[PDB]
Amino acid sequence: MLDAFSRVVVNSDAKAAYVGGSDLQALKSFIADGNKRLDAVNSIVSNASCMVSDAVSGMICENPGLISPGGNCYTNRRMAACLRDGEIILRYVSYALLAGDASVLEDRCLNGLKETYIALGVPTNSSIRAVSIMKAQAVAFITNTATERKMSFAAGDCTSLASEVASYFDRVGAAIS
Amino acid sequence: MLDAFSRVVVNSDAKAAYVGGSDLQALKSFIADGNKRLDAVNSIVSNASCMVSDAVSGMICENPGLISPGGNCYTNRRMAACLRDGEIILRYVSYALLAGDASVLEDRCLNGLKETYIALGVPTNSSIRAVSIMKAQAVAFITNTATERKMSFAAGDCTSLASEVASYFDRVGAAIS
Amino acid sequence: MLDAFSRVVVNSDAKAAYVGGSDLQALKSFIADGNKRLDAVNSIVSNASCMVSDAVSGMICENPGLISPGGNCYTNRRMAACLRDGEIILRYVSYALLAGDASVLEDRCLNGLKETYIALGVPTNSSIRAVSIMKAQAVAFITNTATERKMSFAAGDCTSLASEVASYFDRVGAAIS
Amino acid sequence: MKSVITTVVSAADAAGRFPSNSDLESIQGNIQRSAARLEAAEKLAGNHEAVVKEAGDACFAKYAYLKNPGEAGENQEKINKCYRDVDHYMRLVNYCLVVGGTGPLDEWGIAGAREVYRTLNLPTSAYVASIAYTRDRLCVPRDMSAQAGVEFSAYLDYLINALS
Amino acid sequence: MKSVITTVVSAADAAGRFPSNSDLESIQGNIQRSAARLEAAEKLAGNHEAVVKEAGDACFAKYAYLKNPGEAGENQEKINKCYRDVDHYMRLVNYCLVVGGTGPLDEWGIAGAREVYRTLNLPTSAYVASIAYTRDRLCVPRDMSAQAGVEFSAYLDYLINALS
Amino acid sequence: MKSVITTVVSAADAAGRFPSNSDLESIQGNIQRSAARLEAAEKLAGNHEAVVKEAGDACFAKYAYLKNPGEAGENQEKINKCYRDVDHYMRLVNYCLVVGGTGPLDEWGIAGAREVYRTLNLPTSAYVASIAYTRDRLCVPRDMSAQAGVEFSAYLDYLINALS
Amino acid sequence: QTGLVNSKFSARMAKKTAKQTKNKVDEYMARSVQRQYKQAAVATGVYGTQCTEGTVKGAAEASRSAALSRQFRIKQRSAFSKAHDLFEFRKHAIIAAAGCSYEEKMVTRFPKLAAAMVLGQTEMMRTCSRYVVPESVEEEYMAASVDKQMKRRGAPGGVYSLSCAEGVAKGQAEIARVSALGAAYRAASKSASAVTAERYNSMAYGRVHFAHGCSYEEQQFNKYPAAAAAMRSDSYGY
Amino acid sequence: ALILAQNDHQEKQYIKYPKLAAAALMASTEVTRACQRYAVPESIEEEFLAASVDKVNKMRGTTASGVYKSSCVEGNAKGQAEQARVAALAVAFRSAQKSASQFAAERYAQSKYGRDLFSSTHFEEGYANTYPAMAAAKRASSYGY
Ligand SMILES: C=CC1=C(C)[C@@H](Cc2[nH]c(/C=C3N=C(/C=C4\NC(=O)[C@H](C)[C@H]4CC)C(C)=C\3CCC(=O)O)c(CCC(=O)O)c2C)NC1=O
Ligand SMILES: C=CC1=C(C)[C@@H](Cc2[nH]c(/C=C3N=C(/C=C4\NC(=O)[C@H](C)[C@H]4CC)C(C)=C\3CCC(=O)O)c(CCC(=O)O)c2C)NC1=O
Ligand SMILES: C=CC1=C(C)[C@@H](Cc2[nH]c(/C=C3N=C(/C=C4\NC(=O)[C@H](C)[C@H]4CC)C(C)=C\3CCC(=O)O)c(CCC(=O)O)c2C)NC1=O
Ligand SMILES: C=CC1=C(C)[C@@H](Cc2[nH]c(/C=C3N=C(/C=C4\NC(=O)[C@H](C)[C@H]4CC)C(C)=C\3CCC(=O)O)c(CCC(=O)O)c2C)NC1=O
Ligand SMILES: C=CC1=C(C)[C@@H](Cc2[nH]c(/C=C3N=C(/C=C4\NC(=O)[C@H](C)[C@H]4CC)C(C)=C\3CCC(=O)O)c(CCC(=O)O)c2C)NC1=O
Ligand SMILES: C=CC1=C(C)[C@@H](Cc2[nH]c(/C=C3N=C(/C=C4\NC(=O)[C@H](C)[C@H]4CC)C(C)=C\3CCC(=O)O)c(CCC(=O)O)c2C)NC1=O
Ligand SMILES: C=CC1=C(C)[C@@H](Cc2[nH]c(/C=C3N=C(/C=C4\NC(=O)[C@H](C)[C@H]4CC)C(C)=C\3CCC(=O)O)c(CCC(=O)O)c2C)NC1=O
Ligand SMILES: C=CC1=C(C)[C@@H](Cc2[nH]c(/C=C3N=C(/C=C4\NC(=O)[C@H](C)[C@H]4CC)C(C)=C\3CCC(=O)O)c(CCC(=O)O)c2C)NC1=O
Ligand SMILES: C=CC1=C(C)[C@@H](Cc2[nH]c(/C=C3N=C(/C=C4\NC(=O)[C@H](C)[C@H]4CC)C(C)=C\3CCC(=O)O)c(CCC(=O)O)c2C)NC1=O
Ligand SMILES: C=CC1=C(C)[C@@H](Cc2[nH]c(/C=C3N=C(/C=C4\NC(=O)[C@H](C)[C@H]4CC)C(C)=C\3CCC(=O)O)c(CCC(=O)O)c2C)NC1=O
Ligand SMILES: C=CC1=C(C)[C@@H](Cc2[nH]c(/C=C3N=C(/C=C4\NC(=O)[C@H](C)[C@H]4CC)C(C)=C\3CCC(=O)O)c(CCC(=O)O)c2C)NC1=O
Ligand SMILES: C=CC1=C(C)[C@@H](Cc2[nH]c(/C=C3N=C(/C=C4\NC(=O)[C@H](C)[C@H]4CC)C(C)=C\3CCC(=O)O)c(CCC(=O)O)c2C)NC1=O
Ligand SMILES: C=CC1=C(C)[C@@H](Cc2[nH]c(/C=C3N=C(/C=C4\NC(=O)[C@H](C)[C@H]4CC)C(C)=C\3CCC(=O)O)c(CCC(=O)O)c2C)NC1=O
Ligand SMILES: CCC1=C(C)[C@@H](CC2=N/C(=C\c3[nH]c(C[C@@H]4NC(=O)C(C)=C4CC)c(C)c3CCC(=O)O)C(CCC(=O)O)=C2C)NC1=O
Repeated sequence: MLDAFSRVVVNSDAKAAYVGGSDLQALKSFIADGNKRLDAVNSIVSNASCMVSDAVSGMICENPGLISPGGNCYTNRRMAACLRDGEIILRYVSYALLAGDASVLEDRCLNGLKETYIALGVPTNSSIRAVSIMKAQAVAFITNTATERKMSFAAGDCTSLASEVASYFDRVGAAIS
Repeated sequence: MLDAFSRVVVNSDAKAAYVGGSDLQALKSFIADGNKRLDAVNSIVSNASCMVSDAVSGMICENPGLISPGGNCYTNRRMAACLRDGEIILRYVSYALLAGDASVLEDRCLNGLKETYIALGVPTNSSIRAVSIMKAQAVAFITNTATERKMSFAAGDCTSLASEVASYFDRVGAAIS
Repeated sequence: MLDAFSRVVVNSDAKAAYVGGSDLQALKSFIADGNKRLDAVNSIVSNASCMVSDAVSGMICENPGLISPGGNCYTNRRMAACLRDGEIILRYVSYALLAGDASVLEDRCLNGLKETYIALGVPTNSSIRAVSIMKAQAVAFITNTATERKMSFAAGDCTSLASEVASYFDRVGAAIS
Repeated sequence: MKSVITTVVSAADAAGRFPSNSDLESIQGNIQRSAARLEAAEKLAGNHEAVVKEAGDACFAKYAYLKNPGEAGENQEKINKCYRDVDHYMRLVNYCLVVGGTGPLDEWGIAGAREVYRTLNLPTSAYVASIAYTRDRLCVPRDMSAQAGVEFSAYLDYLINALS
Repeated sequence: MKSVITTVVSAADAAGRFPSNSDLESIQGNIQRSAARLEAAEKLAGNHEAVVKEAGDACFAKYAYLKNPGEAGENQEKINKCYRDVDHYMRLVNYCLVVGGTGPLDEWGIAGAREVYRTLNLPTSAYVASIAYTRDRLCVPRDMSAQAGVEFSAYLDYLINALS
Repeated sequence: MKSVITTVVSAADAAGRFPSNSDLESIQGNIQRSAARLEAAEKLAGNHEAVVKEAGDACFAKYAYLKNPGEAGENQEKINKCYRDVDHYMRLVNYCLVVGGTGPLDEWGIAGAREVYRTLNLPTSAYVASIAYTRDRLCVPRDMSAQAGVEFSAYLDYLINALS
Repeated sequence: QTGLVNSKFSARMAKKTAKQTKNKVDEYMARSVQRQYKQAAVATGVYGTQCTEGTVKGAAEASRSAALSRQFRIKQRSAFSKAHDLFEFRKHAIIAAAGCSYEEKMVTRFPKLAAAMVLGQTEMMRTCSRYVVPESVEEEYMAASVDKQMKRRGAPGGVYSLSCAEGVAKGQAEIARVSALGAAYRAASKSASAVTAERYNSMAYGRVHFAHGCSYEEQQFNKYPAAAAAMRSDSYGY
Repeated sequence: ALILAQNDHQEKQYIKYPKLAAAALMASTEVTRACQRYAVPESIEEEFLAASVDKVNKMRGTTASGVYKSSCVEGNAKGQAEQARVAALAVAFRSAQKSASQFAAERYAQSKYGRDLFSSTHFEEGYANTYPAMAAAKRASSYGY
């Protein structure tokens, strides 16, 4: 895997370049908000065990076809496996948000995740929503705008990091499709 | 795995034949001229460890795109693997010349090798040149026409062994193309 | 394994007590001496591959009995095996100075090693003479008293960290005696 | 590609764990110590073309035997490929200033180096002579800071120690 | 200690077999081919002090940089330790021509040799140029017989090809 | 033919003496500095077409007036005689690096050249500008060795001095 | 009609192709040999001791989904690492099925047959680290030295691989704690004939898969075959 | 028609009667299934090689400006464009229901259709021999589509 620092390396390696002064202004502005990025994902992991149970129970109340007899969440195994890979894609989006790049996403979680969901007959349009319900929960916790939890945090702008995790969840939503 | 004496044992098994005197004439011509074959295998493997640096660096200086940044022989990890498979092939063509038939070649090395080199992103035409230089030195070492290395052999005509290993090297160049 | 910051928990739990200011007398001074520790750990890893060869060659000019035929360092198999273990024992004491505690030595390196070497034929006289050279070489780099290479530092004292790494090295000497 | 991030999210993935306050403490260490090594980054990135020239001839000043026929610098075309190899090692050490770890050394320069330099008869002692000429000529408050010099010399010896 | 007689029993022990007629045909190679390799082995041992002294200075005549201070051959006891190392390898070619295989070469002088010559800063080019001077200074009827000079050379450059 | 051997016995004959113990030391200097002047000579032999192609048009890029009617290179036979006369000079530079002294230059190339080139209106400053072009074309680790460039750029500015 | 690139809606080429028919042979060939290999486990009617999934009531189904998650991490391997797992398992199956040209030609076609033979032949003869316990602290430290060396493939550059990970969910590693010590005590409570079969299997196993003529490597294996059964292949990070 | 005509009489029939030759080429790609409407590609890149030559076939479905021609239309009444869409998908599922003999026949004959009608060079002969679905999608340019 890579990070947000070493993404600038491989974009400068292919043109045989040293990282010059104009390309260092992005990384110095990256580490200027480095306190905010650690403050961001500390809100997410602290509410992570309730966020998945917020998510996958919100899809049963949105669509009752999963708890049909013979459905994909009919079995206590198959519900628990729907809990199990609901928090892994939460675990990897928190890895990518701290790393500042999706370089952990498409190679430790998203390789072959689509066609393993194809081979079981997993309803993908529900899992489009099951990713996106955690996108609605992630933008609230990173802005402290969640309507049942106001956390102790320093004031200031955080909206670009809100779009950064919003640009990570549709990456999971694209490769599932 | 099969060899030259074991090449007509399976054609005799397909037609239920005992191995008779009309068929055994090629094998007594093999085993009488097999002392030249012993004299030609050690002509290669005594000089084999510089022959791959004679070839892979010959491939670089003809096609310099491999050591370009991003290229397939750019990093030190990749150039270690290219000098590895330069002598992996030279290990197996010395096997098949010694066994008198190429039955060791296209089942342990060349089998599955084309789609392996496709999926790794290896430029296939440069690996044609990497084994062509090893073809051009194999008939140069066998006929003692190697212009910076002459090893003493018992004199006589030896172009049949040169044409046998040149008929094995283009089996490498056609199975991976 | 443990370290300096979990050395306090394994004694306080036996009386089941919180760690207060009476227990903070050593660890509040640990982070004041933290940068000096990182400046010390960086100097041992700096000349570390030359540190191994400065240790095994000084053992040979002290005692030429191992280069004797049948002596335990006769072959390249046997010489490189303590060129291997010249940088095993040096690696864990670089772990030990970084951890602030030698708790990593006796549970994965030192246990059973004392009775190991008598069954392999590794002699007990030179193994003490292998480690004792690296004690005097270690304190040349903590206090920067190495007489043929100087490293850049901020000025100050290091008599605590000098005697602390030699207090780690004799645990190896108290093991294999 | 080791760095501060990619080892602690790797221990978090090998356990299957989450990023907790053991893990976020390390990236705070890559805020204070990162400002020192980025101060050495653009100093080398703008002045790489002169430091490879001073490291280039000092490879062959200490070793005059490479210009003999049969050895590595036998003509003035293979000498030109030697100067690129110092220039690549000056570029990979620039990348390890940026990522924080020795990743672009270990992935891109170290792994397989102790095979092909033996295979192409490239003497490794000439490589450690050319790197060490750069290392001892940091007059430390002129090239960079006092903190950047003890960080940039802390990657050059990793080129010395992995090649020896 | 790999020889012809050892590789045909380790295969049969791996397959759980008694020695069949294929293995008995392989020991015939230790009958008629064993005449020439037994000739050059004691003939090397009968001339062994002359091959080490007269090739040992031919290595240093090629590499005249080795008598500089800071190198390997700066003083007398390291040049005298150099003469022991050439006498180590020509004892092994004398060893390997007796047993018929590449046995004493690989178990004693090759395995681990790529790590010790790196860590002690010993140039591996001087090891192979010293032994290749003995190979090209082989007259075919005068040093040994005709076919022993094949087996002297083909066992020699196996020791070249391991360090190069 | 002034060399090291053909001066120490042209002084041993001028006093009617034997080969002295002085003169057996002067041939011990021929053993030491040979390997920098032979390796500078063998580099010139496999590169001669390239180095006299570049030296010759350094005269004509500088001096465009030579194609005027009545000047030195006014037709193609005279251009061919210009590139011949710089092919001869660096052949003698190759000869002086084998003999080891300045013998083949000043008795085949320099003696007479003040009197030949004045009578035929061949300018000395165009002969100098071709030879002084390739004196600073020499790159010290790239082309040859460090001390091999000293021997090769000793006979070059010998010829620049003796012509000017 | 026109392809899926331009001006179309639904997915197509719903057909058993040449590769998925190759893959469906490949899984059935891989499922056949472990069926023959677990036949050697339950050789009589009663089961062997060495295939208990767990002992805790929740440890049975948690041992399944953890090992099933390992099979997806085979599929998640990068294209260099997938091709690395081809040719060493091609090489080590010629070592496994030793002299049979029919058995070695069948493993040079099918690829998950090579992934299935080299596990089960090490578990027919029980030459893995889960089955052998060293008797002495000489041999305990000897097997801990080689097991520490094989874990370096998991972390090549200080970053652990995907194959090194025991758990993927919360609380999965502590279930993997209690299985291996349960596998350790089941390796310790074996019969009088079981532990002396493994001592002569493993030094016969290390002498063919890893030694290749070296007298030093076999002399360590014939003293300590617990290091020999800790010698696994280069494919796995553990 | 002049390059798939067997004898001299049949090439004389295709010259004089232009409606015969246009139905000869259509009936030649039914007796083998070398049309696009029966070709199913094996690999995903074999589908992408088919769509690379399929975009050039739609480029002659317009005029030189870029106005959509009357040749490539896919509906006439209201809802016929959906009626053409609901029907051609049932054709392509019936393309998947061939036998293994019928797949192996059309694999070796789509290359024969491609390498004898649309290749004067070597590289198109290599593309026809390797991806037979790419050779199946080269239409004749008498059709608009
Ligand atoms: C029919 C069933 C049903 C549900 C279960 C919820 C599920 C749900 N929650 C949110 C939206 C959210 N969901 C959570 C999650 C949680 N809130 C907390 O305080 C805990 C940490 C955690 C529950 C344990 C959060 C924090 C938000 C953002 C708004 C907020 O709560 O402040 C959204 C998107 C925004 C919206 O449309 O409302 C949805 C669909 N909604 C439903 O219609
Ligand atoms: C037993 C059979 C057998 C072989 C035939 C070889 C060939 C081979 N090479 C590679 C792997 C490789 N092989 C090459 C080689 C080359 N690329 C080029 O551009 C050159 C033409 C050529 C060198 C001459 C490179 C560069 C890699 C590494 C690719 C990478 O790391 O991205 C791999 C994948 C496993 C690995 O990572 O090494 C294999 C199987 N190795 C074997 O085990
Ligand atoms: C552009 C870069 C470039 C190179 C680096 C060389 C490399 C090189 N040499 C040969 C050609 C050869 N290469 C060798 C190999 C060797 N020769 C020896 O004396 C050793 C024994 C061994 C190296 C250890 C041999 C034996 C020949 C045949 C001619 C001969 O040397 O007698 C060939 C193939 C035919 C040819 O192109 O000449 C190449 C590419 N040539 C190049 O064009
Ligand atoms: C253990 C290793 C081993 C070997 C290397 C060979 C060694 C070998 N080669 C030949 C013998 C020979 N070798 C050659 C070969 C050649 N002549 C040429 O001009 C070409 C350069 C080259 C062919 C490529 C010829 C022509 C003979 C003589 C014919 C013969 O004896 O078969 C002979 C018989 C004559 C003699 O005693 O010297 C032997 C023993 N045999 C072995 O057992
Ligand atoms: C990432 C790697 C890493 C390091 C290498 C260190 C680098 C380092 N060393 C010191 C700083 C220091 N280091 C030493 C230690 C010594 N001085 C000597 O002359 C002795 C040779 C040696 C004694 C053992 C001392 C005495 C100071 C200054 C006092 C202090 O800051 O504690 C400081 C603080 C002062 C400054 O900001 O410059 C730092 C950041 N820290 C890191 O994070
Ligand atoms: C996991 C922890 C770990 C270590 C602490 C080191 C140390 C170590 N070295 C050896 C093994 C060995 N160690 C030595 C070393 C020496 N012999 C001497 O006389 C000197 C004291 C010294 C070199 C100067 C030798 C020579 C062998 C091989 C023994 C033999 O060949 O018989 C062994 C036994 C296992 C093996 O054979 O590899 C261990 C544990 N290596 C490790 O893997
Ligand atoms: C017969 C063989 C023989 C040796 C090899 C040396 C080995 C050696 N070195 C030191 C002592 C030392 N050894 C080193 C090591 C080194 N110095 C460097 O700068 C490098 C990093 C590294 C060599 C690669 C250092 C740094 C010291 C401390 C003194 C100093 O050199 O500043 C000591 C302790 C002093 C003593 O007790 O006598 C010994 C035995 N001495 C010997 O008698
Ligand atoms: C990005 C990572 C990267 C590296 C670490 C280097 C490593 C490297 N060096 C060389 C290749 C070489 N390297 C040298 C280098 C030297 N010879 C000397 O006189 C000195 C010892 C030294 C320079 C100071 C020479 C002479 C060659 C040419 C060898 C040949 O032509 O076969 C090659 C083979 C292909 C090539 O010519 O580039 C590679 C991979 N190159 C890379 O792309
Ligand atoms: C990019 C980072 C960077 C460095 C690591 C240094 C290193 C360095 N210094 C010089 C160039 C120089 N370097 C020095 C410095 C010294 N000479 C000595 O004798 C003292 C030991 C030491 C004092 C600190 C001097 C005096 C010069 C002028 C020319 C020379 O003497 O080399 C050059 C050649 C190009 C130039 O002139 O800048 C380089 C690369 N300078 C840099 O710009
Ligand atoms: C079993 C077989 C066997 C060998 C192959 C050698 C290998 C070897 N050489 C050295 C050690 C040495 N070996 C050499 C020899 C040389 N250095 C050079 O640069 C030249 C290439 C060469 C002389 C021609 C020198 C000079 C040393 C001293 C360096 C040191 O001790 O660190 C050592 C360390 C102990 C010692 O001093 O002997 C060993 C094991 N010794 C053996 O027992
Ligand atoms: C106490 C038990 C014990 C063993 C039996 C060995 C077994 C062994 N060998 C290797 C590793 C190796 N083993 C060899 C084998 C050999 N090298 C040679 O000089 C000979 C030709 C041949 C031995 C006869 C080689 C060439 C490697 C390096 C390949 C690699 O692992 O990268 C490794 C991987 C890590 C390591 O190097 O230690 C292990 C565990 N080591 C042990 O600790
Ligand atoms: C058992 C194996 C064996 C050998 C490898 C050689 C080994 C050998 N021969 C000579 C010595 C010699 N070797 C030769 C022979 C030749 N010189 C040449 O340049 C020609 C290539 C060749 C003629 C065919 C001669 C004429 C001498 C004596 C003069 C000299 O010192 O070279 C020397 C130098 C020491 C000495 O003078 O004795 C050595 C080591 N002799 C052996 O007994
Ligand atoms: C012949 C009959 C046969 C069997 C009874 C099973 C053996 C088997 N393996 C595993 C389970 C496993 N088995 C392995 C296999 C190995 N570990 C390694 O390091 C080696 C490469 C390899 C042989 C020792 C691994 C990696 C796991 C998952 C981890 C674990 O054991 O928990 C389990 C689940 C319970 C457990 O964890 O032990 C069982 C029953 N396979 C068979 O083929
Ligand atoms: C006796 C059988 C057995 C075990 C071992 C452990 C397995 C185990 N590994 C852990 C945690 C863990 N797991 C791994 C992976 C794995 N471990 C390594 O030491 C290396 C080198 C690995 C890759 C092969 C690593 C690297 C860590 C350390 C990560 C960390 O806690 O920071 C944890 C703690 C998880 C947590 O903190 O919640 C456990 C319980 N349990 C068992 O039942």
